[PDB]
Amino acid sequence: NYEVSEKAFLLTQSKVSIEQRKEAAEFVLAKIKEEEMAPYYKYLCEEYLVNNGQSDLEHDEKSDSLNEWIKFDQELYNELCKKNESKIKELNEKIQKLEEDDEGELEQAQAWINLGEYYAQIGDKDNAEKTLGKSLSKAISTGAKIDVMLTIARLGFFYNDQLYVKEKLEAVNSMIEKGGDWERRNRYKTYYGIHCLAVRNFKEAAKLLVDSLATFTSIELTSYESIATYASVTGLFTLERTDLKSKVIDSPELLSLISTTAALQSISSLTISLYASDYASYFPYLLETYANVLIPCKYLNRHADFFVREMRRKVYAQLLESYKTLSLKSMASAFGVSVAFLDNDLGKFIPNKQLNCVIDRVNGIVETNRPDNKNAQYHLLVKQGDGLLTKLQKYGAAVR
Amino acid sequence: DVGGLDMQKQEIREAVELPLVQADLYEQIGIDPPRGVLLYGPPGTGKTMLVKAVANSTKAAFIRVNGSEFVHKYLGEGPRMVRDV
Amino acid sequence: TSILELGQLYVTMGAKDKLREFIPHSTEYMMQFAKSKTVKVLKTLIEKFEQVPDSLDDQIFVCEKSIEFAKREKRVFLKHSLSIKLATLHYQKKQYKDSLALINDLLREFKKLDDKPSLVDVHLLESKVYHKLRNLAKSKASLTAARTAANSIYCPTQTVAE
Amino acid sequence: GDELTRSHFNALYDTLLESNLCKIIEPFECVEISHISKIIGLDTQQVEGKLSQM
Amino acid sequence: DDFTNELKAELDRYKRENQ
Amino acid sequence: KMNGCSGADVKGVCTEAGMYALRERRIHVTQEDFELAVGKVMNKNQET
Repeated sequence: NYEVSEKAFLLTQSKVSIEQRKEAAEFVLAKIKEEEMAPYYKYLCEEYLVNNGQSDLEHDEKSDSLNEWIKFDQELYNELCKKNESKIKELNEKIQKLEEDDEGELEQAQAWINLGEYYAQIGDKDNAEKTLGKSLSKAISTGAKIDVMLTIARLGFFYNDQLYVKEKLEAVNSMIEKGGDWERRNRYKTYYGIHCLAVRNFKEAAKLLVDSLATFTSIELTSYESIATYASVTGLFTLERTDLKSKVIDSPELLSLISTTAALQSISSLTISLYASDYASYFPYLLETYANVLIPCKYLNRHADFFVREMRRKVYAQLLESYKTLSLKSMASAFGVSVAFLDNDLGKFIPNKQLNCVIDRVNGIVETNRPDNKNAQYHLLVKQGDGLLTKLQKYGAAVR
Repeated sequence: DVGGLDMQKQEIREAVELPLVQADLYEQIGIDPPRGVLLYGPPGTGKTMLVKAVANSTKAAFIRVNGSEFVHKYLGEGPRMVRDV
Repeated sequence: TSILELGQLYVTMGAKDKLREFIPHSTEYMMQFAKSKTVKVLKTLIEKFEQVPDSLDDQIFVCEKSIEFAKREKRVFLKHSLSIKLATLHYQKKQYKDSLALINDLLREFKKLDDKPSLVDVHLLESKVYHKLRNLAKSKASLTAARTAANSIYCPTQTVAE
Repeated sequence: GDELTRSHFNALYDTLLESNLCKIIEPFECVEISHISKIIGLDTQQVEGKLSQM
Repeated sequence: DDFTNELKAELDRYKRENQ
Repeated sequence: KMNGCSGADVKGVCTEAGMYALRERRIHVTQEDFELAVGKVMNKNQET
C-alpha cells in the first residue's frame, strides 16, 4: 500500500521534471488493478489541490491535470464492484457458515482480520474497525496480536493519519507485552521514529532508528530505500561527531547500505565532508540532499527548510571548537558562498543564543567564545535552576 | 599471551564475553546462553594461564577453586559452601 | 591434449577471437572420451585463460556457452565448478552485486547436497565480495566457517595460504 | 596502485604526524604556526587541517 | 527559504570560478 | 537424522543454532544452519 503513496506523492510537488509524474503513474496504474486503491485513489483529490486534484468525473467536475489516470470512468466503476463482491460479499458468506458450525477459535478471529483488511481497500473504515474490534477480544497470544496491530499500522501509512493510529498501536502493545522477535517490535519502533517527524521531535526520532537494522523492509508498509533515508538523515542530525565516528561512518550495514543505492547522499556526502572538515564541496551536498531526498520522501518533506537551516548551524560548531579564531575572507569566499549570504544565516543564529562566537567587521576574523571551565555551570545553572523554581511556585502560590 | 589458542579463544569469547557485553542478542533470537563450559586438556600449558587472561578483558571477579579443597572430617560444611559461593 | 597446447597459443598470438568458438565445438568429442567426464577437459580450457592475460568478455562467454549444449547432463551435480567461476570473474569486473545475487541462490545447494569441502572455496570468494563492500560482519562470519571446517578436510597450498 | 596500501598510507601519515606533534605540544604552546609548518615541512593549510581534526 | 539559499549559492559559483 | 538424542540433547541445539546466525548478525536462522548445528550436537558424545 506504501508503493502507491510513495510514487503518487511525487505528483504533489515536482519543480524540475514532468516525466517524474508520468513514471510514478506507471506504478500506480499497476497496483490499482490487483488491489483496489479507491480510499487512497479518492484521497488523491482530497490531499493536494490545484495540480491534479481538480480532475474527477464523478463527485466534482473540473479538468486540470498532468495525469489523466486519476479520474473515475466506466471501467474503474465496474472493477470497484467486482473487488467489493469477491473480498467482502463472497468471503463473508463463507465466514457466516463457519460461525454457525463453530469451527475453531483463532481461525475465525484471523478470518475476521483478513476480511477487515479488505474493507480498508474498499474505502469503508467503519466496518474495517468493527470487524477488527470483534476479533480484538479473541486475541491473547502474539499469534492474533500481530494481525490486529497490522490493520491499525496500515492506517498510519496508507491514510497518512498520525492522530488515531499511534494511540491504538500503543494500547494493543501495552495490553500484552511480548514482542516476539525484534522485527515484529519494529512496527512499534519504526512508526515511533516516523511519528516524531510529524510533531517535530528531532533527536527523539533517531533513538530507535540508529539502533535499527538497515535491511528492514516491510514491503506494503514501507520500502527498502524509504526507510534507509529516514535513519540516515535523522541519525546524522541527532548524534554529534563524537558518536558519528564509532557508529554511523563505520558500520557493517550502513557501509553496505550506501553502496546499494545512490539516493541516500547522507552517510556518504554529508558525513565524510563533516569528518574531513571540507566545506568547499559540503555546501552543494545540502542542495542534493534537499531536492533528491527530502522532497521525494513523504515524512522528510514536512520539515523542508528545518533541515538545511539547522544542519548548517551545527556544522559551524564543529569548526568553532577546533579554532579560537578564523578568517572571514576564507569563510565568506573560499568556501563557495558570498559575504551577504553568510551574514543572513548567522544573522538569525546569534540573537537566539544557539552558539558562542565573535564576528568581526573591519578586521574580518571569526573568533570562537570558549567558556573554558565554565561549561554547563555558567548560564545553564542559573537559567535551569531558577527556571524550574518558577514552575515550582505555580502550584504553591495559587494552591488549588 | 600464547598463540595457537584461536580454537579455544573463539570458544571463550562466545561463552564468556558474548553474554557479558550484549545481553539483548539472546532475547532477539529467542535463545539462552549456557551456564558453563567444560575444558578438556592438560592444565598449565596454554590452558590455566589462559583462564586468568579472561578476567583481564571481561573485568570480572575470578574465583579460584581447587578440587583438593573442602577437606574435613566433619559433614555439612563442604556441601554448604557450594551453595554459598 | 593437443587442444590444450593450441588454446594457449591462440590467446597469446591474438587468435583468442577464434578460440572462444572452438571450445563449444568439442561437445561431440565429449560423448565418448573417458565415458563423458567433460568436467576435466572444459575446466582446463578455461584455466588456460588465467595464465595468459585475456579480457573478461571471452572468459565469461565460454562458461555461459558450453553449458547450454548436451554437456548439461554432466554439469548437473558439478555445476558448482562453473558457478564459482562466474562469481570469480565478477571480482575483476568490480561488480559484486550480480555475484551476490547468485551466491544467495547457490548457498541453499551447498549443504550436504554436493560437496562438503567445497565450502572453503565458496566462503573464500564470498569474503572477497564483502571485502570491497566494507562489511566486517559478513566477512568475518564466512571466513571463520571455512577456516573451521578446514581442519577436517584438506585444501591445496594456494587455498590454505589464501 | 594498491587499495589496501593506500588505506594504510593515511594511517602512517597520522602516525608520524602524531609523533611530530607530540614533540611540539609537549613544551609550552603559543608558538607561531609558520614556525610549526617549517618543522613539519608541509603547507600551512595542511598542518592546520590535520591538527584541528585531531 | 530554499529559494534564497539556493540562489545565492549558484550566483557566487559563477563569479568564484571566473576568478 | 539424530542418533541417541534425549530430550536435553534437542534443548541444547537452540543455543548452538543461534551462534551460526549471530556471526552473520541475523535473528532468523536459515535452514542451512540447523542441520550444521544438529550434526555438531549429535557428535558431542562421539567426539574423539
